Amino acid sequence: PIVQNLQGQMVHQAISPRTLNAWVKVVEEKAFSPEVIPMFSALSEGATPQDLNTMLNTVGGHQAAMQMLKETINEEAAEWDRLHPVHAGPIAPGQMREPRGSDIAGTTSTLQEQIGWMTHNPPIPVGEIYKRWIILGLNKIVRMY
Ligand SMILES: Cc1ccc(NC(=O)NCCSCc2ccc(CN(C)C)o2)cc1Cl
Ligand SMILES: [Cl-]
Ligand SMILES: [Zn+2]
Ligand SMILES: [Zn+2]
Repeated sequence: PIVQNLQGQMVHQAISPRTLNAWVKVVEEKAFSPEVIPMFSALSEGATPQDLNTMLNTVGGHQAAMQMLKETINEEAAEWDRLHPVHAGPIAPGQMREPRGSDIAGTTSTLQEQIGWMTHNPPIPVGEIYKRWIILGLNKIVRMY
């Protein structure tokens, strides 16, 4: 995740193993319950897309639900691309590129790119956008029970 230190410096840290442990244990108990969503949010403050994928990777023990979640993510990514069809290059040299859907979902962007977006002034909040997609997916599943 990205944390803000006392001088206002944004600092990246790898995801905590204790956070992953808690997430797995949560999901063991509340997998198809509405509580899984606020628990996911509670455990992903400042998360990068890479962090979120690491979290999802740890609970990949149920195809039907994870398959549903991945389908929702792909749907939301396609929708992003429809609203933001990316350009061949950035506006000028030195500028970051605008993220595609797969950049937001962390499959075609590097951690360094994610950090660059998230620590931009103001932030290009790719972790929060991805979180929204994941939450839409989790909501589908709890309805799917
Ligand atoms: C969102 C999410 C929620 C949960 C999980 N994992 C798990 O549920 N593992 C335990 C498996 S339950 C077993 C199960 C399969 C089907 C049914 C219900 N049928 C009888 C309708 O009952 C992963 C994600 Cl990604
Ligand atoms: Cl990376
Ligand atoms: Zn452009
Ligand atoms: Zn800028």
